[PDB]
Amino acid sequence: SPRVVRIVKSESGYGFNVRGQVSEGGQLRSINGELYAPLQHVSAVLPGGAADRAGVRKGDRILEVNGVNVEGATHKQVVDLIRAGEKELILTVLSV
Amino acid sequence: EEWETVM
Repeated sequence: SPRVVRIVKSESGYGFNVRGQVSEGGQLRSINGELYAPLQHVSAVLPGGAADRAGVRKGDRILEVNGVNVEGATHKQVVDLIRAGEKELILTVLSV
Repeated sequence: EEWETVM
């Protein structure tokens, strides 16, 4: 089920990598049996980093960034949203 | 096509 995590940036960043499609939209793919448009996901978590401590997990799919729905979003849209805040990031994620 | 970024 979707959950919200708050992550405070360190000087070296949030401590995770995001990976996913360049383009907008695309074929539906269910995540834990629920239909969604394509989602960007967390492809790495820095051990001991901010994301790790906040409970972000490898493979987490990203549904919202800073209160903005990113279902079907381009990679650039999600990166730009993650970078929107000076030091805080709020994600809605789905663990797989 | 997929891209990865370090955040």
